[PDB]
Amino acid sequence: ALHVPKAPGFAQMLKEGAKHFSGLEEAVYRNIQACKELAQTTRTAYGPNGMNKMVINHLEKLFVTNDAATILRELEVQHPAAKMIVMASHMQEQEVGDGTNFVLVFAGALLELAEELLRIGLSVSEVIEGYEIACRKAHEILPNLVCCSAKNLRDIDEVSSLLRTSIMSKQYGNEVFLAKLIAQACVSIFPDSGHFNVDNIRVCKILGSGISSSSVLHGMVFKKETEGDVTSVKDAKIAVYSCPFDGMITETKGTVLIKTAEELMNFSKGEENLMDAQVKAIADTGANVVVTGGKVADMALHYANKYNIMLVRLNSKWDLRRLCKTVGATALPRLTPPVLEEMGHCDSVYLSEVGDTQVVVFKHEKEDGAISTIVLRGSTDNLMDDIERAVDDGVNTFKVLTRDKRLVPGGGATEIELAKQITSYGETCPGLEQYAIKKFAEAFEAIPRALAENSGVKANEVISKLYAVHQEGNKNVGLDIEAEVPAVKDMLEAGILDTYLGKYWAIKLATNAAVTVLRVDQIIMAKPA
Amino acid sequence: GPLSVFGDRSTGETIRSQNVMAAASIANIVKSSLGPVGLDKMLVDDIGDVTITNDGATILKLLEVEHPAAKVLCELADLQDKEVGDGTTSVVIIAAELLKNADELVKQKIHPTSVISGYRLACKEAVRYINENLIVNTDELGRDCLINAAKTSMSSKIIGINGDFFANMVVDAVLAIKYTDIRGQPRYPVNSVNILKAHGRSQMESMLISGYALNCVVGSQGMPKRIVNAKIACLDFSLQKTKMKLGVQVVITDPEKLDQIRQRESDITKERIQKILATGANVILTTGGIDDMCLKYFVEAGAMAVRRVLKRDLKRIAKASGATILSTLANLEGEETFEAAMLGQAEEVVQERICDDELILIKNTKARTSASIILRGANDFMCDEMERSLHDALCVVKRVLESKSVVPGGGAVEAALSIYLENYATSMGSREQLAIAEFARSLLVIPNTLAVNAAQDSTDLVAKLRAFHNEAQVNPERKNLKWIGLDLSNGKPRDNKQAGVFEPTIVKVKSLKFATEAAITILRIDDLIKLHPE
Amino acid sequence: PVILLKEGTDSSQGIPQLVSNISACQVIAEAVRTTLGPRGMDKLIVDGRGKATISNDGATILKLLDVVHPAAKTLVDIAKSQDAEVGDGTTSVTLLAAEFLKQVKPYVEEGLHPQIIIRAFRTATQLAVNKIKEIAVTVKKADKVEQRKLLEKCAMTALSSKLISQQKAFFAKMVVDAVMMLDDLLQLKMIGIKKVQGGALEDSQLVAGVAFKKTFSYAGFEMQPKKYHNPKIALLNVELELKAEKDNAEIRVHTVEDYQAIVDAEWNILYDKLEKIHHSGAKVVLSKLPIGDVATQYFADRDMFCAGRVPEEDLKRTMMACGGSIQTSVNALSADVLGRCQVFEETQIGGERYNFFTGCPKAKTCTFILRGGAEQFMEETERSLHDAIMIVRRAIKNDSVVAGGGAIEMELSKYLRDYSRTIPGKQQLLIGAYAKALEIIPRQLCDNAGFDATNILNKLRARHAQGGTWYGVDINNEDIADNFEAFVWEPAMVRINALTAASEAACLIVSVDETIKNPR
Ligand SMILES: Nc1ncnc2c1ncn2[C@@H]1O[C@H](COP(=O)(O)OP(=O)(O)O)[C@@H](O)[C@H]1O
Ligand SMILES: Nc1ncnc2c1ncn2[C@@H]1O[C@H](COP(=O)(O)OP(=O)(O)O)[C@@H](O)[C@H]1O
Ligand SMILES: Nc1ncnc2c1ncn2[C@@H]1O[C@H](COP(=O)(O)OP(=O)(O)O)[C@@H](O)[C@H]1O
Ligand SMILES: [Mg+2]
Ligand SMILES: [Mg+2]
Ligand SMILES: [Mg+2]
Repeated sequence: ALHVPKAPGFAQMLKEGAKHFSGLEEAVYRNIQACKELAQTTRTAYGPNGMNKMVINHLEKLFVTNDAATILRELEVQHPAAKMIVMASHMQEQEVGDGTNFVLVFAGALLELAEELLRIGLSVSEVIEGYEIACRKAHEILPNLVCCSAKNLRDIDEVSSLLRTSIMSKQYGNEVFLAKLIAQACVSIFPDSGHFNVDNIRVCKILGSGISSSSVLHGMVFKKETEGDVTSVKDAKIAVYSCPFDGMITETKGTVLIKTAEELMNFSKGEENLMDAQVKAIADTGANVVVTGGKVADMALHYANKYNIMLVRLNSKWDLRRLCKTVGATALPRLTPPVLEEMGHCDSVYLSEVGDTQVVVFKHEKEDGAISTIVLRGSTDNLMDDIERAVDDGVNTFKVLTRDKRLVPGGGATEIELAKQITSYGETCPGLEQYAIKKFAEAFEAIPRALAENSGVKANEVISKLYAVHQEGNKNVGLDIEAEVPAVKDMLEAGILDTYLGKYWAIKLATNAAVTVLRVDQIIMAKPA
Repeated sequence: GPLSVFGDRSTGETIRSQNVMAAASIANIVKSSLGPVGLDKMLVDDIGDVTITNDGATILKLLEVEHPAAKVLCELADLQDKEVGDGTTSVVIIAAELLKNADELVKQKIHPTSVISGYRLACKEAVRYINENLIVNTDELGRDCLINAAKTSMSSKIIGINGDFFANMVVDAVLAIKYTDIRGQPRYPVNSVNILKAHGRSQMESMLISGYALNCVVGSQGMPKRIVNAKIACLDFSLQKTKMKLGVQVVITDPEKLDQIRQRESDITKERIQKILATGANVILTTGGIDDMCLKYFVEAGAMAVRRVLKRDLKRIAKASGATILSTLANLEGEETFEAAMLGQAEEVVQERICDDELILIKNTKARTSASIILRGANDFMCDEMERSLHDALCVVKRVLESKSVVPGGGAVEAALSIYLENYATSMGSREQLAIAEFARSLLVIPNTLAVNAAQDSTDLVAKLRAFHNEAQVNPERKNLKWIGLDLSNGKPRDNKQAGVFEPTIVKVKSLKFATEAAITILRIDDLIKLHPE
Repeated sequence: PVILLKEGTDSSQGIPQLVSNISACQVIAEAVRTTLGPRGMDKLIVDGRGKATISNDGATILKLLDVVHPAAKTLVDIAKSQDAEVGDGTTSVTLLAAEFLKQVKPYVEEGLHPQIIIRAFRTATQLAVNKIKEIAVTVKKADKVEQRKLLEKCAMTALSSKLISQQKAFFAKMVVDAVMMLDDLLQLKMIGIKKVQGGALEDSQLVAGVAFKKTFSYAGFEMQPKKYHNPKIALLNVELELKAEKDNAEIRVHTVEDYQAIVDAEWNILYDKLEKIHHSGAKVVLSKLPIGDVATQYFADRDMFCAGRVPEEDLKRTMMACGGSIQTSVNALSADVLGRCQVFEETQIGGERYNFFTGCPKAKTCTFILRGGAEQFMEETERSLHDAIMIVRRAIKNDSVVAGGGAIEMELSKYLRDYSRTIPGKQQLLIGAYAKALEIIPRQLCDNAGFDATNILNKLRARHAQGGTWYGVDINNEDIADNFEAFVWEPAMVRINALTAASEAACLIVSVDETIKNPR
């Protein structure tokens, strides 16, 4: 009697390296513990006082950021329930662009409180019922917590004040500069129609100087050089070709069949005369700049130099398309001269040297266009990548405001008001659902708690102050990070605001992820290949 | 290369940085166990053997240190524990911080001799300034001074909140083992208080025994387990069937002698036991063994015999009861006798059942008062940590009673010394001046660490402390500010002399002297030759 | 049962992680400390292949160190960024960043919030940057003799740390002539730097023209002449040799007369190209593409010079110097597309043969020809000249000068001490630490020189508070001096970017609170 044998049935028929977990203890509680560990890995990065993390992935690439979704992507999350919470966070990133850390924090809190409720004696079904009804109540409530609205997205000061909050959590020290830049870019590329595309905001990261030397450019920048002798143009007449800058050849095998010394003597002269004719037709359309998506031939380059045309070679097709959008041109698959409509224009096209890097700039002078570039300067590539992520946050906030212009107070004010109202709803709801409603409410407290802990103050006093002020009636009051002691202030009057849609989607996705993790009861992992 | 030594060689800033790194490692191990908000550590001995502790000396003894400059600080903590009994963590922290700042100066190319001269000057003047300005007489303060010193030592230990009661126990025990000898000087010989551990009832259920507690039991179950008017015989010889010594042989050539010789082998011990019992001895403690044949004599007499008692326990029971430890029943007349004057006395001797075990209690001994303490906790880990903490408290009370001076705690002394020495450095040279300023600044690592462990703003708190102490040293009307230190339960300075946060002067003085000696020894090293083993 | 992360994930978190990051940065700084200043030393690093690189340049040294610490990679990165944006200050930036970190290490250990520290760093950086822009000396005369003196002094300063310091007046004059003959873009590809082993530093030279090494000549190249006194120069991208007229070309004949016609046709194609080149009047012919033996001998018979496989960069420099255009076709060889110089020659320079185009008055190009006794000697000479050249370019575009020897650092440290003594008291300590950190530059100068940095820094702190802003370390006298009068000049942007990069790196490193290494 010195060995316990596998029980007859599934335990014996299970494969060698496979695992099977069943029940509250082996499955539910272990999943909740994993999600809790995940939320703890990302909690200290939440908010303006949130700290950065230095993640090294399996490829030894370095990420310095406090962006939750980025940290999650670069982590090797291997527990399946944590993977599910990460999927929720990435869905938040896809739908909204900001709020991934809210999703993580809130999901982890819901799951911890769900474990506590299961221990006190509620069933996963009742917990899920209460969580769903409380998410519905939160969605019913949030529209009433909306405090302000944008009222204009063509301005540059209002848009900066609106994007500052989203670009403050990331890059707290320097946020007025970044909000100015991102507002300039967003309103440059904002068309008279209410549709806004975030891919039309381009970001060029050039080593050298620092974040205060960054700038916006109404146009495009390419870390390229020019193929020919011309480097500058002041009234660009750009002609864009998706084809190479070479003589067209057959898609079927072509052979030069010579049968006479005369044909042999004349073939190459005829080729160059053909090239000269092609490029001269292009130059005579007025084009002073040619942009080819393919290669350039030496003879064609020769004749472009002869006829004073700036030649640019863009390897990428997305780059070619975006340049076409920028200049108002059409990519021609043939080397035929462009018509007056197929041509593009720029107030200037020139080659410059930003730092060590050489760049070709298609710059409009007008304060508008279809594409704008943000040239990010910085002393480190990692710093510039973090600032690009902050730019992405600001741009996605602008898009969220184009979709829905409503705003809720930040710094935990909406979360505290939600917690209060949902607690008041659970106190009226009889039956075992009230426990889960009240825990769903208490989960919101995790947001101001995380903000306070990262601010460097006592979260319990901060939360007590917030509850007291929201009981006295102020729904726009949240915590003040610019205070060494626990403090609170009017989030609206301070200008710290979140997006109604951001909160909506974050709450929905966090609740759905928690509820799925709870709905799991048995786990049958396979042998890790 | 040119030097053919069969080993490695570190030289210059390399070895200096290494020494400082080692010292820092040792100090960072223990920094988290400093002050009323410090926390304890687990230590696992590669077999699952567990040790809970806050005592820095214990921690550094249990650790397996490889670097010699770190072995130095471990030995420093050991020496502080031997000579004082408290300060084993503060001394290590201070030595490491002195090393850090002094190596910073040596990097700035202040000569290590100059740093060492400045450190020695600052140590001397800090000791003088303490002795002249920061001491309080325990005579002016009374007995609550002893209670407060014990409670201060017990803060940071697992007998902290129960300090209100453990301090009374410690003070009563040290006053009980107080004895005056020739030269009429009062002596408090701790390590004569016996400390036994028995997991079980709560800490509050720990007992102070007016008398003595013996980790022994009676030798025979037929013997009584309680005696009231105990006449005690302490023997340093064994009560067994007598065997002729090595140079003595029995060679029989007349079988008629074998019976009497064999019977004599037992009758000798029988006669010794009868002589002992004839005087009235009902309790017989022995360092040696007691055969069953002898235990039967004790049983029939109604006496309590105890065997394999420890020599030190026996010495203490003898001193406490009035008995004389006998290595032999032999007088100056060439005979064998046992006088009733060689007996000791006690108002009771009982075998008490503590938890699942049994021990012996000798209660109310005359000719002296003695003290034992049975610590009662939840398991052996708690009991061992309580023993160590209680040893610290006993040593502290002993120092307070020997030297009647105390100083305030909570970084009060270190803040005052930082102020005074940063002002005093201005007079002594120009580079020794920097060395003295760095000594002063190093002293602040104690309140800094206290606040860090309390999870408070170390910068603000220590700045407020230094402001108070500067006001005290520049305004003669506010000299009572010297007594201000940290209140780590609220993160606010406080008059620690009125709060009762007292330390024996000897603690801080010896801490400073030993830390300075260690720092000087480590700083004197500018090369290292580590020979490859054979 | 199931772990959150992959087995092998190494997570360092908290105050120990931050202190360790600072210590790694201290290591990286130590690795370059001794290269700072006129008494600075060079470092020898060796690769796995066994090839050694010898450099005083901090960016180079740190690129060569295989740094893997995530926090210490940041110093390498900011040294790269400094070399990019300025071209000088690479050691200073690393020293400053590490010293900021060292200065805040005590507070970090004592629980100071990194946000507070980074706020102080940002504040002090903005203050010091504005103060540099304020006290920087900008001569408002736009005079050419004084602007050449200014560039010459800035270049001598940038060179007073290298193995060419004993020829720094020579090399500074050459660097200034070089960057003053360039076009508006001041492109580095327009300055050629040849390294010819053999010869002395003073034997190095600048050619107001272009020069490049002889390129795989065929037979008849020795029959060609090697000096021309007013040549016209044909710059071509043309393969001049008997070749398949095209790779997808196939001749098909059914007659021996047609066969012979085809042979003669190939020959006539080549000969017509060569005859056009000959009739353009060009006595020198350069092709980015090969020039065969037939063409070589043709030109030798016509007493012309030909060089094929010329590198593209040397061709573009020849173009910018002589004043023609590069031709893929030889059918329009006009005097507008031909190039011209007053002298062309092929001479021997230390074991190699070099073609010199000299006498170009319209030259927007120059070629450095550096001599020396070792590959790495010449490479570090090139790096020194690159420092000087980048300095001269930045100065040309913004002649705003401060003084060196630690003068500017002592002035900013004084100013920031003053500012810190006027603020609440938490930022006071941190900005005072910033100030104390700025003193690492004169301290390291004195250290590398073998002085008592302590007495010299006392003297400097005294002289900067008595009135006087350009007082710094005097190295040859082991004392202090007005470095602006001693002409230890440094473009203001150098130190501006140094402070910016160092402060940004320090803020980043101090903002990181956790490091998570995934298993590979
Ligand atoms: N100045 C501020 N004061 C208080 N809270 C702020 C401030 N700026 C941003 N926040 C809060 O930080 C939170 C978002 O921080 P972030 O780390 O970006 O999380 P998420 O990834 O969920 O957007 C929100 O609750 C927002 O209100
Ligand atoms: N009640 C208290 N308030 C503030 N400080 C205290 C208090 N009790 C003890 N301390 C301080 O804790 C420090 C170290 O205590 P501890 O770690 O227990 O012993 P040691 O370090 O002497 O081995 C001393 O400087 C002491 O002054
Ligand atoms: N002749 C000189 N006397 C004193 N200091 C000098 C002199 N020349 C340069 N320096 C100082 O040395 C530093 C630059 O040394 P170097 O290592 O060459 O430059 P960097 O490290 O900035 O690339 C600057 O502080 C500069 O002012
Ligand atoms: Mg955000
Ligand atoms: Mg103690
Ligand atoms: Mg330099």
